[PDB]
Amino acid sequence: QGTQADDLVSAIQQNANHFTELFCRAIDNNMPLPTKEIDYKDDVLDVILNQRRLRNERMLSDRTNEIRSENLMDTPPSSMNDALREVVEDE
Amino acid sequence: AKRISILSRAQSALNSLPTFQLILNSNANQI
Repeated sequence: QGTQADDLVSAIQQNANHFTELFCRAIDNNMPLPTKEIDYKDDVLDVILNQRRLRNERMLSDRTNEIRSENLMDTPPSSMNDALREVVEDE
Repeated sequence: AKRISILSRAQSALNSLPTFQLILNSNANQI
């Protein structure tokens, strides 16, 4: 196609241990949602991880609600949306 | 102050915030 791409194959072949977590992070950024619902025939690890994801979402939503309810400045919607997302994600 | 400062520099367009000093006054009885 003519575009420039780095030699990812040689980098994996020389330093595969780092690229394991690099690929795992890249997969975790782009994860499709589960089409079928969770049921009683699923793995115990599966329900634990589902509960962990739901608890993470609920913690983020609760902290978002608390920071929005405090109304620190009482004041560009995307600006304080991104800033509040940052303060929740590092709080 | 940490959550005030994050909502400050990203809206009115690294930063390290030290531990804030407690200063207190009063008008009670002076022994």
